[PDB]
Amino acid sequence: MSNISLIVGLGNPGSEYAQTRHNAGFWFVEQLADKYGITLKNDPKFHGISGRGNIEGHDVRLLLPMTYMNRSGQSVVPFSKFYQIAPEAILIAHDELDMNPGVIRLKTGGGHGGHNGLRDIVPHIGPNFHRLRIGIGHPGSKERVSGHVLGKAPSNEQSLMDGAIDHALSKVKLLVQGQVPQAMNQINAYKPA
Repeated sequence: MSNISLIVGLGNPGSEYAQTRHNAGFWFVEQLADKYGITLKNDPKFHGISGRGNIEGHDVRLLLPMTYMNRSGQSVVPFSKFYQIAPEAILIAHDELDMNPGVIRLKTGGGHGGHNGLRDIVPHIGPNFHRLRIGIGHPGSKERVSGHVLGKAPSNEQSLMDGAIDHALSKVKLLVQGQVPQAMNQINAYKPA
């Protein structure tokens, strides 16, 4: 198994989106960046904010597309292509409507599952990258999906998601060191408090 060398977090730009569920992927990556002291800088060339540094003895790049969510591939695709990073060395963190807050899963391969950021990336790099699916809950009806993902979660749900994000954070070491099956067991085993 490939070491993970590029971690992407999906979301929308601007302070009006910063706290919305749709930016779960940004939360995980911003928090990872600061855990390891990796600086995220504007990288207009690749339509995003990005950084690079040592995480647990491996050199990792971190990317947040600034394209808006549905256009995320306009940053992820040229960036991974420019640094010749294979999909199998990519982890993409993203909000997951199909799992509750406090649930988190590592998945390798498969399609976008309706996620409009992943929809914009699978076509161009293929599906064989890893995903950190951060459960955000489903509001109970298709009509309310949009106001849900584009909405700020209440405190209780936010704690659960943060709890799940902290757990995955503690597993990145396995991920960057190539132990994906171990990481998968250990991330996927998470249940809150």
